[PDB]
Amino acid sequence: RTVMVNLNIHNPKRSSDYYDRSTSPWNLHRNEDPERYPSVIWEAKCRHLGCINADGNVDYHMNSVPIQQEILVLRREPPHSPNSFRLEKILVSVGCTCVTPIVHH
Amino acid sequence: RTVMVNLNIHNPKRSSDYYDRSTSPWNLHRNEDPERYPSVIWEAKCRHLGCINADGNVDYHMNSVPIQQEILVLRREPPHSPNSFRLEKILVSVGCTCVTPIVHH
Amino acid sequence: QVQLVQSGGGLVQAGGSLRLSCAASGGTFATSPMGWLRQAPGKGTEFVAAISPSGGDRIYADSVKGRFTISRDNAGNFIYLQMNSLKPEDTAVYYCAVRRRFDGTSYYTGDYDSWGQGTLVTVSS
Amino acid sequence: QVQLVQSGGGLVQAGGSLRLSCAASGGTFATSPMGWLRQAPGKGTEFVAAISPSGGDRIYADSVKGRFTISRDNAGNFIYLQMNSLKPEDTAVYYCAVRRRFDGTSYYTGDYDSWGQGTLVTVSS
Ligand SMILES: [Cl-]
Ligand SMILES: [Cl-]
Repeated sequence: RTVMVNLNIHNPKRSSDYYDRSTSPWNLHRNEDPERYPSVIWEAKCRHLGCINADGNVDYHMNSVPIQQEILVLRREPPHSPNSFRLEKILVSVGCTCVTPIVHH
Repeated sequence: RTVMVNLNIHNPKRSSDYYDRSTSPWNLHRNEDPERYPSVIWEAKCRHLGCINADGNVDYHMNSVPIQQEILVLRREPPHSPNSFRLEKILVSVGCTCVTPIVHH
Repeated sequence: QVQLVQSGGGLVQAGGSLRLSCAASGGTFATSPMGWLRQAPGKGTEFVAAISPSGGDRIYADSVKGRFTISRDNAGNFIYLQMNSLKPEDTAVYYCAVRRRFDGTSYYTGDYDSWGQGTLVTVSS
Repeated sequence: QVQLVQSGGGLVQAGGSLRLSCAASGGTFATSPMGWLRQAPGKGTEFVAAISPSGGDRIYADSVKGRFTISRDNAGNFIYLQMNSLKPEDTAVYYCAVRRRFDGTSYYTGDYDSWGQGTLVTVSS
């Protein structure tokens, strides 16, 4: 059953500095879709294929893995109607962690 | 201005295995609130204060940092009304990455 | 984001035990690294113990190692510090803190934010 | 999640260059590690190159190192492979693949999923 929602949505600068110092750091991707509220979502492109060991060099005996978690968003449906909507759940990389491979040939 | 939403929301087992092999792994916290759609959100408690170097031991010269990203959720408001709602944006740890400290006394 | 309430503590003769408790009022700190600091007047702020978000990993200062233990619930509503075999070295105002920053090792007090007034623990010669 | 369309390639005499292209139809792969594999018939599936989600980190097989380059857009809609100074060793069916798993190093073909039929690149003696 449909229902009402009031669209009135209800220090950041420091977390990027910690994430930039990660050993499996990432950049941002502008995942934008207009028939979608929120209009713009920023996701994580991992910056390396490996992780960054003590030298400051990439270590390909490890993996940067992007962390994917589903989140809630709205799609205008009928695909053109600015009124009617649906709650949708979509998958978005939210950052990267470093994982050890299992296989070593 | 308020609007309508149809609440019809629109391999997982393998990503946990990669995350369990992270060097800054995490557990799940049942962040539940009934006057909140979604009812239950699972967040990341980092499993260590350091990261897990080659031995399989914790390395306290590093930090497990939980990655925090805001997500969209609904709050029943008036706080009891099952009809009226608001779109809210809340902060939730979505996983952990390993970061190098800056200070070394 | 949350307010930090502390209970337990007082005056004790050496060799004894206190057990300090710290609670999350107005919010939880389930996913936050937690710790304990201590400060006696005039002196700087010492590290005491820090505890994993999951509660599974715990570190201790080299002065309390083997006497003190840190633990926590899973609700994100409590952390505890247990202080055994107390020495007058141990006399200080204790603070539970949240780890808000990550500019150092887990041991580095400057990464932790105390909220309130402390907890006085006096240990007698 | 997406379909992988490939263009470029054909028949070339040694020392020459092809430039293969691969596109995301029905979805993007912006945040996905990408790569290229190759297989000549009867033989197993070789690694060729892999490229960072951001496009900033690139690895190459020890057979193509210094001849081949991998690159990509930022839209998540294209990855490219440029093959210079071609040798008949290089004769194979080429596949752009997405890195779907993480069971090995970035170099380990078994972590990449090709979608379609390949791209034939024949290099003449
Ligand atoms: Cl101990
Ligand atoms: Cl090269």
